Amino acid sequence: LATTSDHDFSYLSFAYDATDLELEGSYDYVIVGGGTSGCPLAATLSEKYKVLVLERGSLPTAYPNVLTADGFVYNLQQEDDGKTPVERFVSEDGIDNVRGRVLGGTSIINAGVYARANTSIYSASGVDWDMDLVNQTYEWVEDTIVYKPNSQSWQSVTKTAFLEAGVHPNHGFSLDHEEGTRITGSTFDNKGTRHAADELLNKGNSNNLRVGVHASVEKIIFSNAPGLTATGVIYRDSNGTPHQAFVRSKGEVIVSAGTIGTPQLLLLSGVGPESYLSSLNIPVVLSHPYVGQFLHDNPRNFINILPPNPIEPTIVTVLGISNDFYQCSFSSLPFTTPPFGFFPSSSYPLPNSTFAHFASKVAGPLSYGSLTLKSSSNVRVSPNVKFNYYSNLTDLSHCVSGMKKIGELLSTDALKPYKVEDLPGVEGFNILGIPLPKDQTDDAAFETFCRESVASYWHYHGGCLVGKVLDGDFRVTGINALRVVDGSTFPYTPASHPQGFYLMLGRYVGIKILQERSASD
Ligand SMILES: *[C@@H]1O[C@H](CO)[C@@H](O[C@@H]2O[C@H](CO)[C@@H](O[C@@H]3O[C@H](CO)[C@@H](O)[C@H](O[C@@H]4O[C@H](CO)[C@@H](O)[C@H](O)[C@@H]4O)[C@@H]3O)[C@H](O)[C@H]2NC(C)=O)[C@H](O[C@@H]2O[C@@H](C)[C@@H](O)[C@@H](O)[C@@H]2O)[C@H]1NC(C)=O
Ligand SMILES: *[C@@H]1O[C@H](CO)[C@@H](O[C@@H]2O[C@H](CO)[C@@H](O[C@@H]3O[C@H](CO[C@H]4O[C@H](CO)[C@@H](O)[C@H](O)[C@@H]4O)[C@@H](O)[C@H](O)[C@@H]3O)[C@H](O)[C@H]2NC(C)=O)[C@H](O[C@@H]2O[C@@H](C)[C@@H](O)[C@@H](O)[C@@H]2O)[C@H]1NC(C)=O
Ligand SMILES: Cc1cc2nc3c(=O)[nH]c(=O)nc-3n(C[C@H](O)[C@H](O)[C@H](O)COP(=O)(O)OP(=O)(O)OC[C@H]3O[C@@H](n4cnc5c(N)ncnc54)[C@H](O)[C@@H]3O)c2cc1C
Ligand SMILES: *[C@@H]1O[C@H](CO)[C@@H](O[C@H]2O[C@H](CO)[C@@H](O)[C@H](O)[C@H]2NC(C)=O)[C@H](O)[C@H]1NC(C)=O
Ligand SMILES: *[C@@H]1O[C@H](CO)[C@@H](O)[C@H](O)[C@H]1NC(C)=O
Repeated sequence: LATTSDHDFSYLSFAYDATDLELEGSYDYVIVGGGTSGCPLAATLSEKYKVLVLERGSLPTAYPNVLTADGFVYNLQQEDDGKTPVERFVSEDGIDNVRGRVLGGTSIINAGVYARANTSIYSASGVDWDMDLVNQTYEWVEDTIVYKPNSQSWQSVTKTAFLEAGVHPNHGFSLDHEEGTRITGSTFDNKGTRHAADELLNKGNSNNLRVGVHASVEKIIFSNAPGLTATGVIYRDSNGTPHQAFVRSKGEVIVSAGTIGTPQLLLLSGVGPESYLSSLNIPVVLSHPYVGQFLHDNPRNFINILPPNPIEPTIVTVLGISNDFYQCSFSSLPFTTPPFGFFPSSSYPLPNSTFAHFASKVAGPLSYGSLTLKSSSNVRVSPNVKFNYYSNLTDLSHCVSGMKKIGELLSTDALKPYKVEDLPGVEGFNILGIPLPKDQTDDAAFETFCRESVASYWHYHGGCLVGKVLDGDFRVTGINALRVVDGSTFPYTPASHPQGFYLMLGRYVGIKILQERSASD
């Protein structure tokens, strides 16, 4: 764990605007996307080799409010002008969502909750994990940007409700994803300063690592067939000028553009379903049927209460973990401008007083959709994505159980003081939005609630799965010098909150690559 301090921007010494980067550069490794996995991956590789990270967004300093906990909602409320750190999008299901567009990636705009992955998920992942390395990597990340949170009144109230509602056992303070209630770590420190993946760049070698911002990577360049090999990438700067970055012998291009960005770049580069690419006149480098397939987004269902007596804003630290759903509560100040993605659509009531958001995330999820291009040539145009929420009925069954548990929390002595009326059961609260069914035994009513009030938990993943597009070493099959390392690689969420796993993944693969190079020397 780290100790409270200012956000470390020492890496700014080797950060350049794409306009200032050479038109044609040569490096050992080129990483597309300076995000959650991308930054630690880049820093790790820079320990011995020349690395170039290309990020489409700005430096965090360009948007000060991404640096504090008090700015979380603010960033989501800001209008998307194409340059802001929060890029807005709407799934084909009709659910509002957002993704990061800034150095540090989505770790720069998230809710800060930090958890280590469920220790039982490594065996069925399709990857043979070096667990000693995994834990060493978690420690490396934690010692830099993870903190033990201060106590917060509302989070403590939530903890009492979870324990009263049977979410057992109590783990006290713990970073591990385990069934029960606990206070976990946060990437926000004790003064409210946000720490993120960009700071992991400081762990790299300042003489071997170079970061390019405002760099839009449009295509991966490949050698002639057979024996296809990625040779570099083409990126464009703010002046519309295209640049090229190539990789040297034994070097590699690694895509860490995220669940949305990675499949998009692969498709635009000619790596994807043959008939799909040909239908758009995109030359096929290699037919890869599953690029953009198996996109998963865990549904978020919730209940907003408006306490008669004001509660204070808090950062999420208390988690109530069940095997099929994960829960927590967020307390916030009122607002007239809605934070995009918080509520599923723009037609939702606004809170004019403080409120508490009780959220429930379905595990998995089992349901999935796909990603397709909206533009066959412009990487700056968001891809179309559909998640097919609740297409798998087991996900729905878990939502029902999860919302019934929320019903239990609302019926605890712990939450009684926050009701406006003495009403029994889950009744008596001033609710903002769709209320829970009164009858806690009416499954059909809960299914309707689940379907009509669903929102995104923003933990979407998949699209370039290990075993479908990648091999156990994260290499894109059929192509040399090309890997994918970010949230697009697995079908199920690693924990209630995935950033910990994705941060770890970046350095983990980085070390595996260095170990491979060491053996090849
Ligand atoms: C919602 O998600 C659930 C959970 O994932 C789906 O249910 C699972 O569906 C799987 C099939 O896609 C089942 O796996 C099969 O199970 C049988 C029985 O054990 C097994 O024989 C199959 O194995 C085959 O043979 C080899 C093994 O000897 C194997 O190497 C082959 O590759 C081949 O698979 C295979 O493992 C799961 O058992 C099942 N889980 C549960 C708990 O039911 C569900 O899928 C639907 O419902 C299923 C019951 C089944 O009818 C399936 O066809 C349906 O699609 C998902 N629902 C939806 C709408 O997709
Ligand atoms: C990689 O890191 C993980 C954690 O992310 C290691 O797993 C942890 O290992 C520690 C040390 O063995 C465990 O701590 C002990 O836990 C027991 C039981 O705690 C549980 O039950 C009590 C109730 O009695 C609850 O209060 C707790 O909250 C918890 O639910 C406790 O009695 C001891 O005093 C220690 O605190 C820890 O539980 C465990 N966490 C998880 C999620 O597994 C992992 O270590 C390996 O696996 C564990 C289970 C042991 O077998 C170790 O010997 C292994 O090394 C580590 N892996 C590696 C390779 O180092
Ligand atoms: C609002 C919100 C709140 C969240 N809250 C939490 C939380 O509290 N705890 C938690 O654990 N998780 C949380 N998450 C999820 C977690 O933050 C993400 O799952 C994780 O950051 C994803 O990491 P990634 O590396 O895959 O992608 P990203 O961090 O998004 O990184 C991909 C990077 O690639 C860049 N990029 C994309 N395309 C291109 C291109 N063509 N050229 C150049 N650069 C490109 C992007 O700008 C971005 O910086 C939240 C997510 C959201 C959106
Ligand atoms: C941790 O990960 C495991 C493995 O993915 C999850 O699944 C286990 O628990 C389920 C619920 O009881 C069982 O039905 C599964 O058979 C079992 N899977 C295996 C192979 O062990 C587990 O639910 C996760 N735990 C939490 C708290 O999320
Ligand atoms: C504000 O709160 C009052 C409660 O007195 C409620 O009647 C009203 O609808 C709310 N207004 C908005 C815009 O949320």
